[PDB]
Amino acid sequence: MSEQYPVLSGAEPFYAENGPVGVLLVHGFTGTPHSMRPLAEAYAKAGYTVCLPRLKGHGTHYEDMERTTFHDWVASVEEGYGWLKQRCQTIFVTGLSMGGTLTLYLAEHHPDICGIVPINAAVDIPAIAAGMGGELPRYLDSIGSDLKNPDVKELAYEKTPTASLLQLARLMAQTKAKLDRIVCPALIFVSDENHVVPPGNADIIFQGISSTEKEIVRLRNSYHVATLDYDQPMIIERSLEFFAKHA
Ligand SMILES: CCCCCCCCCCCC(=O)OC[C@H](O)CO
Repeated sequence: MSEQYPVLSGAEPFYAENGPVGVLLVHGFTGTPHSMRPLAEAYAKAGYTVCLPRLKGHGTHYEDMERTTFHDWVASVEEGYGWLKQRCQTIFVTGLSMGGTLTLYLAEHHPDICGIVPINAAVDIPAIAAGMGGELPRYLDSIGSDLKNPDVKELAYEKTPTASLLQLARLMAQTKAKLDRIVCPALIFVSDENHVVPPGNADIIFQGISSTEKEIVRLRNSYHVATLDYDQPMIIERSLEFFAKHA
């Protein structure tokens, strides 16, 4: 399958060829590279080779998204991973929300990942589970992003295909079940206040992985879309320190 709608302005992937250490940045469910771009540029400015891919069916139209499965999103991250492998001796992976879910997934299936930085990664959202409750419409209306800062507009679909929620749940289930395969260092960000993903998820992740070096930083001035919120500078700074520590 291939997207039927054109890529939208602002949703372009971002690539930067610099040093031998690479960072893969993964955006979230219904989102676009916009949400991860400031992190990618800061890392690029710091001298890192950077890959920020666009997930299949994202940044085009939600009908494209509707036609995808989580295998497609996984494939989009792998292409980015593969792109960095051609260029880098050392690879870190970071991601927001489902990007974090994809970050964990990637660490579960590659042995050569140097470290991961999941940010509000999703592994258990019981509400999504609803068994499947009653019959939901085909598309759920988005009512805006979970952000503390009101003057940020995040680039994301205005509707969510309910068919994709099932895809999300499965990605989460398989990622959660195989957490013990992650052995690389982990820097885990979690928002104290989060209206999307239960913040007890960070703990499931912290406990589930086999990593010998793992930490949690609780963000106290951000909601769910933390990468664009007030704690962005800390996320960027603390991440850079992680990369240098483990290079
Ligand atoms: C009946 C279902 C209600 C709950 C809907 C679940 C939505 C969770 C989406 C996961 C988040 C995502 O991966 O990225 C977050 C995105 O940037 C939000 O703007």
